[PDB]
Amino acid sequence: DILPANYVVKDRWKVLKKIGGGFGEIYEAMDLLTRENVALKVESAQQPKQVLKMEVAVLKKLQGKDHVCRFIGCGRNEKFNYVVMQLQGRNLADLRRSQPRGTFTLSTTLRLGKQILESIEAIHSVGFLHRDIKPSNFAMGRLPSTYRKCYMLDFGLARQYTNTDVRPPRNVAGFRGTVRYASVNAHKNREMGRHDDLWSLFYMLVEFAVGQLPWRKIKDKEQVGMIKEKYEHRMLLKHMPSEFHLFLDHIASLDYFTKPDYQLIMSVFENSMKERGIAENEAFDWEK
Ligand SMILES: CC(C)(O)C#Cc1ccc2[nH]c3c(c2c1)-c1nc(N)ncc1CCC3
Ligand code: NA
Ligand code: NA
Ligand code: NA
Repeated sequence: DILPANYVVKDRWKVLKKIGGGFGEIYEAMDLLTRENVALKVESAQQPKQVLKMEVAVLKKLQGKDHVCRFIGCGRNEKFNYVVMQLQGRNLADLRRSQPRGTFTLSTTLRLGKQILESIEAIHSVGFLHRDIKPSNFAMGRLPSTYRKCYMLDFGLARQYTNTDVRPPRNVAGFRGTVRYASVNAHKNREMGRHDDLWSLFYMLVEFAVGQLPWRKIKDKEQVGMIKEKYEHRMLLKHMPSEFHLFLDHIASLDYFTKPDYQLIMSVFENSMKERGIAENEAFDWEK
């Protein structure tokens, strides 16, 4: 599936360059019909664990939500599976690292948190957990209408948590997401819930504002789990707005079964902005 420059998919999508890879590969391609560039994500037709089909189903389920890429097309063929979707821009991990001290201002952090919370509530509203919420899976828009909006990417680790509602949890479930942002529950092999996506958001926002997490330099997953289990998470909030204590206590109180109080978390962000005079139309840090 290493497609050369000027390769053309279904007589419509002309590959320009590889822009991601691993699971599968991601290409920037030109849509020969609509004449915009698009993101073209491919999965080898021989690779054993085939998840691109569920990624498409979640992406279709989310069409019409904010912070979701447009679905453009998909196809299954003898060599690879693919999905074509709206192309987005810079991801939040790269944007954070390009900041002079590797931190965002509280204005950018809080306003990003509002959008990421909206994204998470959206995928949960269609019956799925993301299970890999992290800053490289959010990308800012690249159009006049979208450049102040971030977009949720990569449903490859998603799991449906409804049956037809809340699905019976497995007694012990394997963890396969990203260690740095994973909740304690994910580390302890508990079946993941909506609250564990919100834990990842909590950790992301602390890292945005403080610039690091205490276990960042430990790559042993089991060690990181024990560190998080023992860590006094209120220490994470020493230089955060005090409303974040509300967010921490809420998600700490949740189990697999209980619907999060997304509105409570949104009000943490909204109240934090009001206390500080932060306005929704402020420049983001990367805007010059
Ligand atoms: C189908 C779905 C929703 O599950 C997915 C996914 C997806 C997984 C991995 C990815 N890596 C990159 C991207 C990406 C997307 C990416 N995607 C888009 N649309 N624009 C720009 C980029 C930036 C280049 C890096
Ligand atoms: Na043109
Ligand atoms: Na861009
Ligand atoms: Na965009």
